[PDB]
Amino acid sequence: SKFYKIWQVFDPRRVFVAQGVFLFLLAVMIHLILLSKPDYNWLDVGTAKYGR
Amino acid sequence: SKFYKIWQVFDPRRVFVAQGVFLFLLAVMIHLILLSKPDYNWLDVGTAKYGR
Amino acid sequence: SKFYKIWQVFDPRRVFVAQGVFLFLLAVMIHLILLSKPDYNWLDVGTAKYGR
Amino acid sequence: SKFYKIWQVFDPRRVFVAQGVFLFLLAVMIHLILLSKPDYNWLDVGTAKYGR
Amino acid sequence: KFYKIWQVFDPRRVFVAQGVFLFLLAVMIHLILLSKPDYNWLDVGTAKYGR
Amino acid sequence: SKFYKIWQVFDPRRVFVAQGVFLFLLAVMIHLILLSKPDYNWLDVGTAKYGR
Amino acid sequence: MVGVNFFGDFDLASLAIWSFWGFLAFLIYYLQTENMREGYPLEMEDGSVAPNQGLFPVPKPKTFKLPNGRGEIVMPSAENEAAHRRNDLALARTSVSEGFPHAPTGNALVDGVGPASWVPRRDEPELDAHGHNKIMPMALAKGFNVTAGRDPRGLPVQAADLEVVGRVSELWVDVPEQMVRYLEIDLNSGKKRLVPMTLAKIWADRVRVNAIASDSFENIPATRSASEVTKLEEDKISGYVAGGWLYDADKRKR
Amino acid sequence: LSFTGLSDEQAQELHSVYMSGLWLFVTIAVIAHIAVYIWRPWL
Amino acid sequence: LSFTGLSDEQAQELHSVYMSGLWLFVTIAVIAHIAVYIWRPWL
Amino acid sequence: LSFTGLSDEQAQELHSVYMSGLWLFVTIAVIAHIAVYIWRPWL
Amino acid sequence: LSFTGLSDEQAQELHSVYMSGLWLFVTIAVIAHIAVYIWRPWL
Amino acid sequence: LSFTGLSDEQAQELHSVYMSGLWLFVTIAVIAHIAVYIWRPWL
Amino acid sequence: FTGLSDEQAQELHSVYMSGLWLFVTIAVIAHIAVYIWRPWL
Amino acid sequence: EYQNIFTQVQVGGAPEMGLVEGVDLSNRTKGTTNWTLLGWFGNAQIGPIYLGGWGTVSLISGVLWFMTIGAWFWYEAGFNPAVFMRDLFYLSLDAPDAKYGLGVPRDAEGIMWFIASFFMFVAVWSWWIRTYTRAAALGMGKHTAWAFLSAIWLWMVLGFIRPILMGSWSEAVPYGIFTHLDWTNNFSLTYGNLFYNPFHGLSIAFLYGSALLFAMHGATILAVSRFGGDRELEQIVDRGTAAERAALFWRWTMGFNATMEGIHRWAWWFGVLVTLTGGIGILLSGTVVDNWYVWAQVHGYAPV
Amino acid sequence: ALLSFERKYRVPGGTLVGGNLFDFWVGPFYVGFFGVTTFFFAALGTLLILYGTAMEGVWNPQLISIEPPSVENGLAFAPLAEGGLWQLITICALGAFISWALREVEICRKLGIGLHIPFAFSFAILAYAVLVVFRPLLMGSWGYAFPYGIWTHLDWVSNTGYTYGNFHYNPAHMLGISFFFTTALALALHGALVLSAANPEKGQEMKTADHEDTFFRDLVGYSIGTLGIHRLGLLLALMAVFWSAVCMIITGTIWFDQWSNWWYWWVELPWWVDIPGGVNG
Ligand SMILES: CCCCCCCCCCCCCCCCCC(=O)OC[C@H](COP(=O)([O-])OCC(O)COP(=O)([O-])OC[C@@H](COC(=O)CCCCCCCCCCCCCCCCC)OC(=O)CCCCCCCCCCCCCCCCC)OC(=O)CCCCCCCCCCCCCCCCC
Ligand code: BCL
Ligand SMILES: COC(C)(C)C/C=C/C(C)=C/C=C/C(C)=C/C=C/C(C)=C/C=C/C=C(C)/C=C\C=C(\C)CC/C=C(\C)CCC=C(C)C
Ligand SMILES: COC(C)(C)C/C=C/C(C)=C/C=C/C(C)=C/C=C/C(C)=C/C=C\C=C(C)\C=C\C=C(/C)CC/C=C(\C)CCC=C(C)C
Ligand SMILES: COC(C)(C)C\C=C/C(C)=C/C=C/C(C)=C/C=C/C(C)=C/C=C/C=C(C)/C=C/C=C(\C)CC/C=C(\C)CCC=C(C)C
Repeated sequence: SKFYKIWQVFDPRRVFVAQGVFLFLLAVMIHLILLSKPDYNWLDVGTAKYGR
Repeated sequence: SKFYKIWQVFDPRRVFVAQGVFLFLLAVMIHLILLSKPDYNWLDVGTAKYGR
Repeated sequence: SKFYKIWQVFDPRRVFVAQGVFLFLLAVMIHLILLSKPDYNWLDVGTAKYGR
Repeated sequence: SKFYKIWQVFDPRRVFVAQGVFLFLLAVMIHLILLSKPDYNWLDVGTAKYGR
Repeated sequence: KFYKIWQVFDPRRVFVAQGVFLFLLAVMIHLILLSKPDYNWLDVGTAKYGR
Repeated sequence: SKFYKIWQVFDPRRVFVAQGVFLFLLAVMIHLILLSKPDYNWLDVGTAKYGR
Repeated sequence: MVGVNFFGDFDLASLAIWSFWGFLAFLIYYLQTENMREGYPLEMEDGSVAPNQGLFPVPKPKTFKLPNGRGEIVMPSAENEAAHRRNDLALARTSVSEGFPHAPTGNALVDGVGPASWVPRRDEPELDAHGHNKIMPMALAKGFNVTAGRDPRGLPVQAADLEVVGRVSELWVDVPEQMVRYLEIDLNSGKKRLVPMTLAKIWADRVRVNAIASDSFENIPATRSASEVTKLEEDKISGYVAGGWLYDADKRKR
Repeated sequence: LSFTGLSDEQAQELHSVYMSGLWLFVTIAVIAHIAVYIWRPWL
Repeated sequence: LSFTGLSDEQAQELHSVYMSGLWLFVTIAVIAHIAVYIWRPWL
Repeated sequence: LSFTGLSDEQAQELHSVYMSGLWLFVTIAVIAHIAVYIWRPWL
Repeated sequence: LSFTGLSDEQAQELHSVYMSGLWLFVTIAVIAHIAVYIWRPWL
Repeated sequence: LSFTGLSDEQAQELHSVYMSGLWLFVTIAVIAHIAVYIWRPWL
Repeated sequence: FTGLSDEQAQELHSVYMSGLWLFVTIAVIAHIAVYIWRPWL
Repeated sequence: EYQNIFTQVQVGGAPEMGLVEGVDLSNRTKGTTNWTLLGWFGNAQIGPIYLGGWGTVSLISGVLWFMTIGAWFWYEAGFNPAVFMRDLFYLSLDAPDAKYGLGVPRDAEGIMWFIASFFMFVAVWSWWIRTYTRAAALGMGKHTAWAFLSAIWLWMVLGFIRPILMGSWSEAVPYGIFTHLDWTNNFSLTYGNLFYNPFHGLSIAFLYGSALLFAMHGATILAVSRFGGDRELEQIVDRGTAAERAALFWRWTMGFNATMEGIHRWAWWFGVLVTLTGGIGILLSGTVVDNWYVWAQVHGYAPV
Repeated sequence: ALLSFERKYRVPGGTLVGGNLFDFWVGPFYVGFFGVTTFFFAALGTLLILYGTAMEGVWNPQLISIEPPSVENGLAFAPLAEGGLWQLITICALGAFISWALREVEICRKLGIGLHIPFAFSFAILAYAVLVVFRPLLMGSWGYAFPYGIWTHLDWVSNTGYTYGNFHYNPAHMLGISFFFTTALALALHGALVLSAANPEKGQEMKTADHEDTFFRDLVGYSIGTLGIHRLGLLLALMAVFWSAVCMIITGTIWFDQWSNWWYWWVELPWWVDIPGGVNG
């Protein structure tokens, strides 16, 4: 509950932009691992579900 | 919610620029992922659909 | 709307030239995309249409 | 209709350089492209027409 | 008296170092698990559920 | 016995970080060497303890 | 255009390589003539003008229009060479033949000969674009602070004979370049004297100057101004100091 | 406090216009994903 | 008020002009995309 | 004191509205993960 | 208003001559494209 | 002080909060570990 | 050489040694634990 | 005994923002930085850049180029990040198939190559114009642009011209880290042994000569830095013992010398002639000469 | 023979060996002990090249080639007609180069300037030696060195590089390349910058270091400084030649196969080997 203090230690601008890049890269990497695996490729699974 | 203060955190011009490049690059990433998959290719599909 | 405030944060020069570059390059990119396709290639199309 | 204010932004002696450069590049691109096509290559099609 | 470390080291440096280190560690462990057919969770799941 | 001034000798800050790096690296390498040996690989031993 | 010889075996490739030989000849001419703007006409040891003035002719004069209203400089020219011409040279011919040395008659570090030679650059200082002096002492250079490294100020100045002569006082800096050119000394003899940073090696406990010994630190040329330093004084100082690698070697120890 | 120095009210109007454009873009993208789902689904 | 230093009048009119041009552009784009779909549908 | 120079109050207000944000992110994440578990169970 | 050191009189004269030239260039281009359509149509 | 010049007591506070965070982290981790051994054990 | 350890050299070293101790006890427990399960010598 | 390789003492001050000589100050930035890791070997100020129109053109086009190649890298990698970071060097945006000739390739790899190349074209030419303009605004000479134009000449010869003369975009270079090396090798092997391309030999001569010359010049100017030889512009106009000593070193050594301006003239040519001769020697490969070892035999620098 | 300022520097001294004996000039040239040595060695090597091609009967300067002994000769001295000439010419060339360096030293200390130049030259001598002295010794035979022919050392390069496939995959070679390219680049930039300052647009005044720094800060956001660029180009050349010597001394002594197979240690790391995707799957 004392966690609010950190911003007295960091400049929230730097924290925020680094946070953003972190999140975006993580997303693209997780999504990509999934696309790569034949199962979990929502596109191939869909095309199989609707038989296209 | 009082998110507006993020504009008190960092500047609008630079965040706007980054936002623009990010969105365009993402749009392109996705459109290309689609074009690569045989189905979801708006062009070859329309060619199948209309003859030619 | 108050979109007209964007010119209080962006300078006409940078934005104008960026938009020009972006649009022209996008046009060229999409035209080449099409011409790579035996379909939608207006040259080859009008070739087959007039039987030449 | 008030487009004439563009020249309150851009010093025209550079805009004219850029414009002429762009136009020559484009003319060359399209001319060449057509020359890459036996159907639109004027020299060869004339050769064949007149029968030389 | 482990509180005395904060006088030797700077918290700004420790947070930006520990964080990156722990992230790296987690990524490495996860990858080592994935490299093994067993412990590759995505793979295991597909077979158990019949997909 | 008289080991109190190892710090008068060495600036505490650099020494601690170097110690940390060294220990982490050494652990990583020993674990790697163990996982390298099929006999000593803990994950593989689990593959024997449970039939999976 | 394969297998197309205009005559003999000569095709576009041969024509191009030969054209290149020609262009290259003209280019060597051009460059070895533009390397003549300083130093020519060729002299004898007598100061005369010699018969062999080279096989390449001296080129036609150009003009350098200087910033800050310092005038026009014409190279090649007689004014250019005559300004930078040294006179009253303490030298003695070693032989009537040419191609032999000329010995220093007196003290060379002072007489300005040999490695200790200097050139009469103009007693106006070096300027930035704004026209302010290039070299300011760090105290007049507003905003200038040591951003790193060993701050030498106050360190003793060991010399080539291993003896000590004084303590550093101030740093003279290239403000537009943000670097330290000269360092000043508060000498034991009560005098201030400059020494180039490139000739002084900052140790942790001291500044070492292996160029010259201690007897020399006192006879170093001075500055008519303590806030500025001209190109002339710079050349005099730098030559004097650098000459110690030859003319104070019997004194250098370690 | 305000590293950028933008006032509280200037910031509020900035966020208003920003989110206006944002919601516009988002609902357009919604229109788009709907039309796609209709011609070809993917889930 | 402005990071650029401009006024609300100058910005208002600048935006009006830029958007008139944008509308002309988008207009021709729609015209052409429609003529195309009629020429060779891509959907 | 504060390496940042941030006020003590400033710190609490920044962490609070920041936490609202982290929390929004987490809640959308949970909704999404749960949704996917039904469509495909990864475990 | 003006970032390029020009005034309305100057700029209106300038746009006048510029658009004169532009219409002329477009004119010859149109003529050419029409002659070519007659010669070899691409559609 | 000798190095950082961190005020004592505040340094102790820093130690407290840091430790709370560490405990939080380790707990989440162990819970996750136990979750897994039961799902797929290793020992 | 640091010149700040004239007094607390004792403190620094002692706490460092305490940390060392915690680490080493954990290590020894770990070594005992592994040896029974798989013995390496 | 101080050789002046690493700076001993650093100093600094308020950043040197610039010199207003006709530059548009609004297209310039106002933020600087100090990073002493460089101060040891150079100036530490990562100073203000100029953000202009041509610069924006270049940045946009070249970033599209980069990210395009990365996109094809991903597709070629199965979207598996580990494959990407595995085959990163072995991947390639290979060049179009010869079937297409100089027409717009009717494949994906091919048209992606074509587009990436369009982007590179835009970027490079924009940057050349940016050099010209930055040297025209500060009122300086355009030597930097005419030097870059030499590099552009080679780069064009390889991507645009030589193929147009040969009738195939297949001839152009792939965008990879190992595939463009393979391209160079296969280019030599197809056309004789490129060594026997006299213009190749000349470009080599001038590359080695550029290294020779810069080592010479740099070692000299550090040797005479104790007399302020580093300040060159002022030794062209106000000659001092630095220039005299350097000139006389080279005279007494090899019989000829230069001046503090003419050595700069020598450098500008050894540099550009590396890519002027290369461009020609590459043009002539396959258009004028299908094999260079035989041309040599016929021309007398290779034996029968 | 003198320049308008060559006199006050023509003083005695600055001699590592010798003294009055040999402290004189011949035309523009300074000739000390080491000048005499380098002249002797150079002349001898030249005349031996000519006699070698005379014995061969070749007189075309491009087809003249003096080749090293066979590889079977091993590291012994051979007949002059089968390698002895190459060997003597190598001896003389090395003596000549080292003497050139030491002459440069004598001159640098007579003119009171630093010894950076002979240092730079030493790296080149080191590489030449790596090629004709060291690498052989470690490879067992003089015949692995290169010949003294304008167009034949190129054949040696080609064959030696194709022994290990595409030499391009040698990493030290990569670094040599990179530093060479960057060297030419920086050379052109320096020259152009300086000439553009001194020789600006017509009707404008001479420029200064401030304008150079500003132009390159404008262009790429960083300027290295008037001293830093010299430092830099020097180090670039040296590290290039350093990497180039490192690339060759390890080619046939520590490595023996195609150089491509080296980078396959990154592929073959167990956690991305089996992955079926990309080039290596
Ligand atoms: C059978 C044949 C026999 C043999 C025939 C042999 C005949 C020999 C005749 C004599 C030729 C000697 C040429 C060398 C003299 C240059 C001396 C020098 O360093 O400075 C002079 C001096 C420099 O002035 P400065 O001291 O810097 O200060 C002047 C201002 O105050 C302040 O300066 P600024 O900023 O206003 O201007 C600076 C510029 C002063 O100059 C200029 O401002 C103009 C420079 C020329 C620029 C280009 C002209 C515009 C049109 C270009 C078209 C390009 C098409 C591509 C697209 C467009 C790109 C823009 O400074 C220079 O250094 C100019 C020299 C530049 C030479 C070209 C370098 C780039 C070429 C790269 C290759 C690209 C083309 C492909 C080549 C291969 C083709 C197969 O300028 C002059 O004396 C007049 C300029 C000369 C005009 C160009 C003519 C020579 C070009 C030769 C290029 C090599 C050709 C290949 C050889 C053949 C191979 C087969
Ligand atoms: C085994 C294969 C063949 C061979 C095949 C080729 C081929 C093929 C070529 C040469 C070429 C060259 N070779 Mg090789 N080469 C061989 C043997 C050698 C040997 C040797 C010792 O054996 C040497 C020293 C050389 C020497 C050379 C150079 C002299 C020359 C290229 C110079 C240059 O600057 O290129 C590099 C220069 C450029 C490409 C300039 C490009 C500049 C542009 C503007 C870059 C754009 C930047 C971009 C946007 C990136 C942005 C970066 C970020 C902003 C940071 N080669 C072997 C025998 N070589 C070239 C040449 O001239 O052919 C005669 C060439 O094309
Ligand atoms: C890899 O395996 C092979 C086969 C090679 C076999 C092994 C080979 C070798 C050579 C192995 C070598 C192992 C070594 C050298 C191990 C050494 C281990 C040691 C010495 C560990 C010591 C750890 C000590 C610790 C962690 C002490 C303290 C911990 C802290 C967190 C510091 C806290 C201190 C504070 C707060 C300082 C107080 C500050 C003030 C101002 C009062
Ligand atoms: C991390 O992953 C992401 C996706 C986020 C980003 C990663 C990006 C990556 C990995 C990028 C990698 C890029 C690489 C490896 C680039 C390498 C390029 C190389 C080595 C190029 C070498 C030579 C290229 C040459 C010589 C190309 C010349 C091309 C031209 C001269 C173009 C001329 C014009 C052409 C071909 C036709 C078009 C003309 C007109 C007028 C339209
Ligand atoms: C499996 O085999 C291999 C070899 C792969 C790996 C095996 C074993 C290895 C190498 C294991 C290594 C384990 C290690 C080294 C674990 C270390 C864990 C630690 C030290 C974790 C610490 C976590 C700390 C956290 C999460 C702290 C958070 C603190 C905060 C959020 C507080 C921030 C706010 C503050 C301080 C308020 C600001 C204060 C003031 C006064 C203004």
